[PDB]
Amino acid sequence: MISLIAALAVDRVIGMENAMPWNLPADLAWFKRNTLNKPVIMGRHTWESIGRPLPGRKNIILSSQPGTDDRVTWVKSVDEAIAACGDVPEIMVIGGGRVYEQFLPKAQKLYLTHIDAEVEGDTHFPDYEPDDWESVFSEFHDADAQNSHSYCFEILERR
Ligand SMILES: NC(=O)c1ccc[n+]([C@@H]2O[C@H](COP(=O)([O-])OP(=O)(O)OC[C@H]3O[C@@H](n4cnc5c(N)ncnc54)[C@H](OP(=O)(O)O)[C@@H]3O)[C@@H](O)[C@H]2O)c1
Ligand SMILES: Nc1nc(=O)c2nc(CNc3ccc(C(=O)N[C@@H](CCC(=O)O)C(=O)O)cc3)cnc2[nH]1
Ligand SMILES: [Mn+2]
Ligand SMILES: [Mn+2]
Ligand SMILES: [Mn+2]
Repeated sequence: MISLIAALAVDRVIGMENAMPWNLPADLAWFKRNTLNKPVIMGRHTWESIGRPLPGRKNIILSSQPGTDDRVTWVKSVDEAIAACGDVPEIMVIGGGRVYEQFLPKAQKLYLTHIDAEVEGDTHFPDYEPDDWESVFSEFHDADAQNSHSYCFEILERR
């Protein structure tokens, strides 16, 4: 099973100048809980944005060019990325925009955080078709001293 996990600001913005400009510790904790002990697939730009391997997860990087770091696994196509995960129950695709586009048709589950924040970005989560997806979990949180915007954790499953 393939799942996508992402945090979206207003208008499905997910990034700006290869960075995420907000800081929402509660959402990063949600990301860690839902990805720990699973393989994570990311594109090369997202690998550069994170800047280090994510511990406790098999890190698989998509790139058309040879890898430059043997602490992670480098693959050259979607099918190779999936194969490199082995026989696991759930593969987590962690972006970015181009990678989300390619894996969305193959995904059964979306873990989405909706952040009530406006930021002028250059990368968006794919337009998906709402009729294809059922909301099975949602949890709203107001802003607090640690998290400066309100946010909503949602899990969608393909109908
Ligand atoms: N808010 C969130 O949830 C979230 C999550 C992830 C990322 N982001 C943000 O998203 C942005 C990065 O997204 P992005 O769309 O620019 O890039 P990306 O999807 O992270 O990376 C794209 C790169 O991945 C490689 N790639 C993708 N598909 C491939 C394929 N089928 N075969 C081989 N290589 C493939 C290519 O690398 P080569 O050029 O080396 O061939 C391509 O240039 C950043 O702003 C980051 O902060 C946000
Ligand atoms: N909901 C969601 N939020 C995100 O921030 C997110 N980020 C990415 C890509 N970028 C990043 C950037 C940093 C870390 C990171 O530092 N993660 C630590 C945080 C642990 C914690 O804060 O408790 C990790 O071990 O996962 C992960 C992904 C992909 N999907 C996402 N999905
Ligand atoms: Mn092929
Ligand atoms: Mn197999
Ligand atoms: Mn806000």
